[PDB]
Amino acid sequence: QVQLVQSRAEVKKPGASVKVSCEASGYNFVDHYIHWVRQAPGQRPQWVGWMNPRGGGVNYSQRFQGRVTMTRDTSIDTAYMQLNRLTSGDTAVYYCATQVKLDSSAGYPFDIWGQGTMVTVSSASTKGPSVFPLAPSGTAALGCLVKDYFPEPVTVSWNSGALTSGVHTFPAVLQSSGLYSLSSVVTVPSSSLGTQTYICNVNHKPSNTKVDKKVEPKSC
Amino acid sequence: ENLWVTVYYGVPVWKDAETTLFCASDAKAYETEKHNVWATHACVPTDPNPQEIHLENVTEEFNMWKNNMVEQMHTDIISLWDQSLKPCVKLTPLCVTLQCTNVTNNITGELKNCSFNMTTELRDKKQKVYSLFYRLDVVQINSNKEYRLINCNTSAITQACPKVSFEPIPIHYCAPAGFAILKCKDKKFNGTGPCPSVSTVQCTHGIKPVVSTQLLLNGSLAEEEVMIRSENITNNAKNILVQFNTPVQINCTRPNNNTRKSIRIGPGQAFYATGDIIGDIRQAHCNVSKATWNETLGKVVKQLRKHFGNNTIIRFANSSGGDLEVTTHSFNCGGEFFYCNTSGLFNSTWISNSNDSITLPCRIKQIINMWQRIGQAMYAPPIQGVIRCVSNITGLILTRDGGSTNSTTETFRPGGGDMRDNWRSELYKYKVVKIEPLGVAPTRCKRRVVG
Amino acid sequence: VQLQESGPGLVKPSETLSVTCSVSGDSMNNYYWTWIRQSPGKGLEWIGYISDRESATYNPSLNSRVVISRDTSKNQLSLKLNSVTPADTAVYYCATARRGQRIYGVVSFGEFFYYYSMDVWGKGTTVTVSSASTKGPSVFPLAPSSKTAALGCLVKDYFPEPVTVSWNSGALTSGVHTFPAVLQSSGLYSLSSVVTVPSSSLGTQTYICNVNHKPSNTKVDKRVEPKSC
Amino acid sequence: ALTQPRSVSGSPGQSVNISCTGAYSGLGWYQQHPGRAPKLIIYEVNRRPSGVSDRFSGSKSGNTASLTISGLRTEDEADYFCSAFEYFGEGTKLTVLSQPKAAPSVTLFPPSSEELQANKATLVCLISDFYPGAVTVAWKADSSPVKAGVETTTPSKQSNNKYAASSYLSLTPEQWKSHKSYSCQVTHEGSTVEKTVAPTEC
Amino acid sequence: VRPLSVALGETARISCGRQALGSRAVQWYQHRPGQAPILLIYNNQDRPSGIPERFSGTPDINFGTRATLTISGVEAGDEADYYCHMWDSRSGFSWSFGGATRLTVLGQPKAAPSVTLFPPSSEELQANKATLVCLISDFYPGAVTVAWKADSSPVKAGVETTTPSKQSNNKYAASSYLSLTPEQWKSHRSYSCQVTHEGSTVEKTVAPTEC
Amino acid sequence: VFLGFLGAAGSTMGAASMTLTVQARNLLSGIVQQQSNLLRATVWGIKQLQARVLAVERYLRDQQLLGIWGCSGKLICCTNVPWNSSWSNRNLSEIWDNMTWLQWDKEISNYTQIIYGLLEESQNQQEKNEQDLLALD
Ligand SMILES: *[C@@H]1O[C@H](CO)[C@@H](O[C@@H]2O[C@H](CO)[C@@H](O[C@@H]3O[C@H](CO[C@H]4O[C@H](CO)[C@@H](O)[C@H](O)[C@@H]4O[C@@H]4O[C@H](CO)[C@@H](O[C@@H]5O[C@H](CO)[C@H](O)[C@H](O)[C@H]5O)[C@H](O)[C@H]4NC(C)=O)[C@@H](O)[C@H](O[C@H]4O[C@H](CO)[C@@H](O)[C@H](O)[C@@H]4O)[C@@H]3O)[C@H](O)[C@H]2NC(C)=O)[C@H](O)[C@H]1NC(C)=O
Ligand SMILES: *[C@@H]1O[C@H](CO)[C@@H](O[C@@H]2O[C@H](CO)[C@@H](O[C@@H]3O[C@H](CO[C@H]4O[C@H](CO[C@H]5O[C@H](CO)[C@@H](O)[C@H](O)[C@@H]5O)[C@@H](O)[C@H](O[C@H]5O[C@H](CO)[C@@H](O)[C@H](O)[C@@H]5O)[C@@H]4O)[C@@H](O)[C@H](O[C@H]4O[C@H](CO)[C@@H](O)[C@H](O)[C@@H]4O)[C@@H]3O)[C@H](O)[C@H]2NC(C)=O)[C@H](O)[C@H]1NC(C)=O
Ligand SMILES: *[C@@H]1O[C@H](CO)[C@@H](O[C@@H]2O[C@H](CO)[C@@H](O[C@@H]3O[C@H](CO[C@H]4O[C@H](CO)[C@@H](O[C@@H]5O[C@H](CO)[C@@H](O)[C@H](O)[C@@H]5O)[C@H](O)[C@@H]4O)[C@@H](O)[C@H](O[C@H]4O[C@H](CO)[C@@H](O)[C@H](O)[C@@H]4O)[C@@H]3O)[C@H](O)[C@H]2NC(C)=O)[C@H](O)[C@H]1NC(C)=O
Ligand SMILES: *[C@@H]1O[C@H](CO)[C@@H](O[C@@H]2O[C@H](CO)[C@@H](O[C@@H]3O[C@H](CO[C@H]4O[C@H](CO[C@H]5O[C@H](CO[C@H]6O[C@H](CO)[C@@H](O)[C@H](O)[C@@H]6O)[C@@H](O)[C@H](O)[C@@H]5O)[C@@H](O)[C@H](O)[C@@H]4O)[C@@H](O)[C@H](O)[C@@H]3O)[C@H](O)[C@H]2NC(C)=O)[C@H](O)[C@H]1NC(C)=O
Ligand SMILES: *[C@@H]1O[C@H](CO)[C@@H](O[C@@H]2O[C@H](CO)[C@@H](O[C@@H]3O[C@H](CO[C@H]4O[C@H](CO)[C@@H](O)[C@H](O)[C@@H]4O)[C@@H](O)[C@H](O[C@H]4O[C@H](CO)[C@@H](O)[C@H](O)[C@@H]4O)[C@@H]3O)[C@H](O)[C@H]2NC(C)=O)[C@H](O)[C@H]1NC(C)=O
Ligand SMILES: *[C@@H]1O[C@H](CO[C@@H]2O[C@@H](C)[C@@H](O)[C@@H](O)[C@@H]2O)[C@@H](O[C@@H]2O[C@H](CO)[C@@H](O[C@@H]3O[C@H](CO)[C@@H](O)[C@H](O)[C@@H]3O)[C@H](O)[C@H]2NC(C)=O)[C@H](O)[C@H]1NC(C)=O
Ligand SMILES: *[C@@H]1O[C@H](CO)[C@@H](O[C@@H]2O[C@H](CO)[C@@H](O[C@@H]3O[C@H](CO)[C@@H](O)[C@H](O)[C@@H]3O)[C@H](O)[C@H]2NC(C)=O)[C@H](O)[C@H]1NC(C)=O
Ligand SMILES: *[C@@H]1O[C@H](CO)[C@@H](O[C@@H]2O[C@H](CO)[C@@H](O[C@@H]3O[C@H](CO)[C@@H](O)[C@H](O)[C@@H]3O)[C@H](O)[C@H]2NC(C)=O)[C@H](O)[C@H]1NC(C)=O
Ligand SMILES: *[C@@H]1O[C@H](CO)[C@@H](O[C@@H]2O[C@H](CO)[C@@H](O)[C@H](O)[C@H]2NC(C)=O)[C@H](O)[C@H]1NC(C)=O
Ligand SMILES: *[C@@H]1O[C@H](CO[C@@H]2O[C@@H](C)[C@@H](O)[C@@H](O)[C@@H]2O)[C@@H](O)[C@H](O)[C@H]1NC(C)=O
Ligand SMILES: *[C@@H]1O[C@H](CO)[C@@H](O)[C@H](O)[C@H]1NC(C)=O
Ligand SMILES: *[C@@H]1O[C@H](CO)[C@@H](O)[C@H](O)[C@H]1NC(C)=O
Repeated sequence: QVQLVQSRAEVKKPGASVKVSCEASGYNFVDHYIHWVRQAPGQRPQWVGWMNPRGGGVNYSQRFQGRVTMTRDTSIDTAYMQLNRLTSGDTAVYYCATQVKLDSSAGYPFDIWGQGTMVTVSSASTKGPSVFPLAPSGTAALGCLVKDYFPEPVTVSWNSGALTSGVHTFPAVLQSSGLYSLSSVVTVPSSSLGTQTYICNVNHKPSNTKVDKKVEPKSC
Repeated sequence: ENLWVTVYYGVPVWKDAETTLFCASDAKAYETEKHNVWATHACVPTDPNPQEIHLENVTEEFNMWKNNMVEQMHTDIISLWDQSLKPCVKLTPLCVTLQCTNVTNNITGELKNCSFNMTTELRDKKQKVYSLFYRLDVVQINSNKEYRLINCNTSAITQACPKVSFEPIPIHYCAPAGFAILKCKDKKFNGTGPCPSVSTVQCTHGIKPVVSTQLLLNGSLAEEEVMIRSENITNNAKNILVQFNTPVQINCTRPNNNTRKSIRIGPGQAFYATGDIIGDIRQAHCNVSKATWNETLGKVVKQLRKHFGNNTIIRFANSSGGDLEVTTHSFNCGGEFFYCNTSGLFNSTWISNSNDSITLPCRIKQIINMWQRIGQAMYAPPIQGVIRCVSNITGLILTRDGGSTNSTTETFRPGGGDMRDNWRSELYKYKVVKIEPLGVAPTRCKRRVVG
Repeated sequence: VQLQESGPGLVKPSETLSVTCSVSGDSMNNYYWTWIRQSPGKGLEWIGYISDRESATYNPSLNSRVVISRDTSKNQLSLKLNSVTPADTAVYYCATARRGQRIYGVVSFGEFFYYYSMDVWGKGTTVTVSSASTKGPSVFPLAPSSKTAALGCLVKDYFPEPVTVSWNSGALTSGVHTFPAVLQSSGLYSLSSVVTVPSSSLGTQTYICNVNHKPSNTKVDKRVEPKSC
Repeated sequence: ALTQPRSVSGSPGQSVNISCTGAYSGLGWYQQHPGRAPKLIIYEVNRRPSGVSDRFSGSKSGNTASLTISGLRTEDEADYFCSAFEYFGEGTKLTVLSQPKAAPSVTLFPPSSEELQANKATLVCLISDFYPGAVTVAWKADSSPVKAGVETTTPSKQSNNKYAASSYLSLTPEQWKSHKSYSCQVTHEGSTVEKTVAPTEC
Repeated sequence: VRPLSVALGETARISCGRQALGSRAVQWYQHRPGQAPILLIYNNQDRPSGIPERFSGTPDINFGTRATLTISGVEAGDEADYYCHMWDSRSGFSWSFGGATRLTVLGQPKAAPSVTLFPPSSEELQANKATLVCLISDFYPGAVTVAWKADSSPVKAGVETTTPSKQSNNKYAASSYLSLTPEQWKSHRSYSCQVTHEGSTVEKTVAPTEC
Repeated sequence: VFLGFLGAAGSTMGAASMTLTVQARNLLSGIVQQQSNLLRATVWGIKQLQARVLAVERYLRDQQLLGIWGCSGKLICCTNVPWNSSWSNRNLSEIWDNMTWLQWDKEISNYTQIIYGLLEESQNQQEKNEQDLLALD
């Protein structure tokens, strides 16, 4: 009881529209307003609107009027919102909420919250990962760099699954173009440089992609 | 030096109470028909002269948004509709597949000539009839084409008996003994708070229950400056209620000379279909003098900057949401239900430093689900002849926009989804209290000793 | 502002009928323009119009067979009708139209309609649709009694109507009386023209009948002379 | 214009001092844990919502609100926010120091040979085993500021609850063979290290 | 078509063939067969320059008022076809001119026909064909009987006869043709043409031997 | 001059205690204002009836208190319950002059029940019994 649930996360591209549901239950949906808020992973939350079911009426933050459209389906105790003219600049986490169990009839602020719907807007057209090693030279470090692949995740390994210790991998930065990019590193004894061989592998299902990289031992 | 408590009966002490209030209407009995929806058979006749009694030195708090009287009239009006709808013709059989075609080929078509089978008086016999239906009441289903009424998938429907009238007449409200109604006589009355000038009345003023949207009609006005009353002005979620100081004029017409078709659909039951239009087919509209409307907006932005800064950009825009009944100045006029595009009004920009009357296109429905109510829908029967009713605009209901670029400029569009908001427009000046005639105070008076 | 139509007078079925109207007394741009026909034994039929702005509208009853244009150079309006049938035999009239707007409601919404009044009319042009070939007429003199007297010319066995006849090339106008043509059993036409003249001009004044049959382009000049007695 | 502090130092059993200045500010106070579902802590400015802990209360002014906490925990490590009707303050990441400080283990990598052959040269600097979750990356080829080709991540939670980050200086096979040795300077808690790479190895 | 008859001098009143629904705009046209049409009244009541004030149309003053043409002082010359071009706001574009009211004016002076009969021309007999030509003018009414005789016996071979038609003077004219052979022409003593009109007969005669 | 009903509700307490007949009149009627009205013969009926019951129900509870306090016939009666001064410390001048029954009833909103218990226990439970043993002679 008294809870919000939202539609599934989506990824849409520029221009396109997007409709997100927010199914509400545990309280008589009709009486209370319903506002919608947007958080970017990395800026504040930006209020957008509100819509009483009793009348279905709205008003939208001027940064947002026109592009947005909020709709209800009281037959089912549910609201919606549709955002058109999608640009990459509007990718963010979108939460629905209302004030019900307070004692403040002034409509504000909001306490009851949908978990949220994450919406990624990016022209994440299909682009192929290019994998490049990182050479060695006490101890010596060697790694591999996976670059320029359309949506995550990739999977990287070493020595056909027989070399697992001393390694550390770092999170993929969405490169500003719409290409993810990550890399790996393993620390080996410099006494095995020139004799022992060390190899890296990479995987990416979205395009049925598979890249390897041989690294013969440099004498160092 | 001997202090004794002493009892006083009939002392001027009262307390705030929520109680069962009563109706009041002029004892005008113009029956000479069978109409009258609001005053009914026996709403109690009004006092010839009301005894509005001023109370010296007395200062009382009013709060129209936490008022129990509004949240009472609203429910008071509701029960009367159902009570007037119950004995009337239920249109369960009008949900047949409707075969409808467009009227006009001199297109310069929002209305349909609709043929359908129906039930006759004999249970076994069926009839093919035609009726005219406005576009809003009907929907298409899949060659012909085939159609249905909009309500058939939401609720059942019942037709208002033709005898009943939808005209709001002023209705007062009187309190039982032991209770009292307090009436604020403050012209500059803020939305809420203490009213320095208070009179007491047995009954409220004639409140015309005009059910209307985006604009209050045939109401009570405001003295001096136009009045802005909100529960919280700075809060968008709480509406902003506006009361005018000068009434403007509105002429509303449905310009087609319509006709009523009595179709018998059973023993006693009789459906009133829309017959062929006679004369031109013209769309409903309302004019308001454009000059007067520019005047009225000035008094508004003047009372507005007293709450928004001497300088800020205050513009007006049209409604941007809601049902069809909230997007339009919805109202009833003469028995047909009008829904009017208000964009020509809320179109200007204000910088806070002939008539040429604006015309509003109006659509019309006969199937209505009023009071944001799902369930019993109503068929308003067609009104024979042309319609023209004159209404004053005695108020407005507005609403502001959420967070913009530092509030650079502030924007106002209409809408009033709750109906009580219309009642607050006539009830801000009243409040309910209960009488406490028992007071205790210390005096030197002692009763004669028993011993 | 005066208009005179001209056409082929006869086209065979499935061919194209072309009629034009020459304008005198005024230009073409200040009026809406229109064509109408009258078939023998049936009433008037409205064909279509072309406005000031060269925008043309045609009656849908005609199955898209019509082209109207304003050849503004010759001050001519043109009409061509393809896929003709014998059912198209009629008199074709050109006319100007004055456009009216009758307001019965609000202009901003559009509660008005346009209508047309035809204020200046042409003379008409007769066209027969038949596969039969034209035949130029034979003209014979009808001599006056020798004993006032009436004389004329007989225009025999022609096809189709009409024929123009003048007397002394237009110079003899008082007392001329031409008759409606007879349709013979052979399906050929004949008509007659008579002029009543003073008995005392005979033998000295030459009376020559000028016959113009545009469809077969037969123009015959026929002397009518007095009886030898 | 609605504003509040950005970061606040803290530790268990302590108290944290935060602010928010603005008209009608401190209408409510929220807590977003990394991920989803922000949650109201106190409505108005001093209203224990029915159903929260008692050690929560808030003060304010004519334009400046202030949220107050006693007996800090690691359970209150999240981002905290100031509500103003329509407008929402910037955002304070409250840190509750439960781990000791850790200096970054920095390893800078030059571009590989099969990366130089496809018309590419990416410098790979990996920043690991630091706490709290923060490292500043400053790329300077020959100590001159390079403001071209810089990709930075955000601090990610390792297995050891220390934090990791990585940075990418996108260079060309022509840019990789121009300067003497590209020096990536990782600032940690003020301290700055200098790890350098060149096309001639160790 | 719809026929109507009126006596000279009376006021004729013509109803539209089609009835108006709603707001109307009516133009009236007069056509006598063989002429271009003339606009009599437009926009219901308005009369173009050149039209007598004897003619009036019905103004559209609120609805119900059937469109009517009023003709004061009916003349012989008003015998014509009348068209009501009905335009209204509900019927769409009015492509149809409506039915014609064919106006007959009765009461015109009877006028006996003037008749002239011509024998074959000297040029035609040379071409071996003989046709008799009978021309009839100035009569009213139009009912007329045309018969041919050879000597004094009826003939029905080769006889071709026209429909009577109005002259500019509003009386009627007609003609009759008898197609023969020269052998018929010279072998007979004479031929006669007989024109019967309102109970009276005009008869002329020709002969191969006459001057 | 006679002006109406409750005019002195905001005046000082001494002045208001004088016009108790006027307030006594309007507590029940009621039937001058609304018998039914059964002169002509729904929702208004229910409201009316609920209003009439609420009026006599409130009125009879107040007259009930005066009966067991021996004040049935009177508009003003004095008692034996001493004013324990802790109830209000204002002297006989601050209470009755430059204060309304309202600001007094607000100040006295407490101890009202204690006084009621003292009013029902202290006198009328003893006074009526002493009257029976007294009239025996
Ligand atoms: C619409 O909705 C919004 C919010 O949703 C409403 O905004 C809020 O309304 C509240 C009323 O419901 C109001 O609450 C009052 O707060 C005052 C604050 O005063 C002091 O309170 C604290 C003590 O408990 C102090 O700690 C504070 O620091 C504060 O100090 C002073 O506050 C002044 C307020 O602006 C500030 O500026 C002064 O403003 C005045 C007015 O304009 C003059 O200019 C003056 O010259 C200015 O200096 C001072 O700088 C500041 N001073 C210092 C040293 O900090 C509170 O006092 C009050 O409490 C009343 O009752 C108590 C007893 O219970 C009594 O002791 C008090 O004296 C007082 O009488 C209220 O609780 C909120 O402040 C306000 N804002 C916020 C953010 O919540 C709108 O009002 C709603 N609109 C409508 C139409 O309803
Ligand atoms: C909207 O459209 C309506 C429909 O047209 C229109 O109302 C009509 O307006 C016309 C205008 O011409 C009125 O016509 C007048 O009729 C007078 C006599 O009224 C009798 O006749 C009515 C119709 O007559 C026809 O039908 C009957 C039935 O078969 C037949 O006998 C007749 O011969 C004729 O063909 C008839 O309907 C009417 O009955 C009414 O009352 C009964 C009461 O129970 C009710 O049952 C009916 O339904 C109806 O309501 C009655 O029997 C006639 O005398 C008059 O001429 C004089 O009138 C005035 C008198 O004041 C004089 O000033 C004037 O100069 C003439 O001397 C005229 O012909 C017609 O009556 C109206 N409609 C009805 C139903 O009555 C509206 O005006 C339109 N509104 C707009 C456009 O805004
Ligand atoms: C919505 O749709 C409805 C559809 O019903 C529209 O209403 C309809 O409107 C039409 C048009 O006016 C109307 O038809 C007229 O009918 C008249 C009667 O003639 C017909 O009907 C008779 C029966 O009434 C038939 O039987 C004959 O009756 C004779 C006695 O009158 C009898 O002697 C004979 O032996 C027969 O038994 C008859 O055969 C014929 O079908 C007509 O006078 C009228 O005239 C005009 O239209 C027609 C169509 O071309 C022409 O032929 C005619 O010469 C003239 O120009 C109409 O035909 C129909 O009854 C009516 N229907 C209803 C149910 O009222 C309505 O307009 C639409 N619009 C709106 C807004 O609702
Ligand atoms: C709310 O407000 C609206 C808006 O005002 C009101 O709407 C009016 O409603 C009324 C009643 O229903 C309507 O009244 C009708 O109006 C028409 C027209 O009247 C006007 O025009 C005539 C025209 O005469 C002059 O102009 C002509 C133009 O000539 C040329 O026209 C054509 C242009 O293309 C062309 O094709 C022609 O061939 C021609 O060359 C001249 O020829 C003529 O000689 C004049 O100079 C005037 O006579 C009038 O005075 C008036 O100006 C009338 O025909 C009807 O009788 C009727 O009166 C009115 O039209 C609506 N207004 C508008 C703007 O349309 C509502 O009524 C209001 N409602 C409420 C409840 O208040
Ligand atoms: C309720 O009212 C509705 C109309 O609003 C009526 O619905 C119609 O139902 C009938 C069924 O009786 C449909 O009628 C037609 O059925 C025909 C079958 O043949 C009939 O005619 C022959 C003639 O020799 C008889 O032998 C035979 O027994 C049948 O009587 C089809 O031929 C029809 O198709 C024709 O019409 C449609 C459009 O209507 C065209 O698309 C076709 O090309 C063809 O021209 C049709 O199927 C009829 O379709 C229904 N009406 C409509 C508008 O669709 C009900 O009868 C009435 N009463 C009820 C429901 O009780
Ligand atoms: C309350 O309002 C009263 C006036 O209202 C009247 O009196 C109340 C007691 C109520 O019963 C009301 O219903 C009633 O209408 C104010 O009272 C005024 O007080 C002044 C003293 O400050 C009086 O002045 C005196 O008048 C006499 C008569 O000539 C002189 O001899 C005196 O020397 C002195 O001038 C005044 O008459 C009196 N009345 C009016 C109408 O003002 C009162 O101030 C106010 N507030 C309270 C009682 O707290
Ligand atoms: C008779 O009425 C029907 C509706 O019941 C008409 O059908 C409508 O056809 C139009 C044109 O294809 C559809 O498009 C619409 O055009 C308008 C005008 O620009 C525009 O404002 C709309 O937004 C829409 O794009 C329209 O969708 C369709 N009606 C419905 C309900 O879908 C029909 O044209 C009418 N006339 C006949 C049948 O002669
Ligand atoms: C608000 O005020 C206007 C102004 O009066 C109201 O218009 C009134 O509407 C009623 C109902 O149509 C009219 O009363 C009736 O008129 C008919 C004839 O139309 C008559 O036969 C009846 O006896 C009855 O009097 C009234 O004329 C009309 N007022 C004016 C000035 O025309 C309007 O209805 C009011 N209410 C609402 C909800 O708008
Ligand atoms: C609505 O507006 C009309 C304007 O016509 C008001 O009617 C006027 O009322 C005043 C005072 O009652 C009179 O002095 C005028 O003479 C009235 N105007 C007339 C008769 O044309 C009316 O008061 C307004 N209010 C309501 C509730 O109807
Ligand atoms: C006067 O009354 C004061 C208020 O206390 C009240 O009376 C006592 C008997 C209890 O019932 C208590 O709960 C009430 O709130 C006393 O504090 C005071 O001592 C009393 N003094 C005298 C002299 O009666
Ligand atoms: C309403 O009350 C508030 C509270 O002081 C005040 O700021 C505002 O100006 C008041 N408005 C009016 C019209 O009294
Ligand atoms: C706003 O204007 C009003 C009225 O003209 C005036 O009383 C006031 O001083 C002005 N205030 C400011 C801040 O401009």
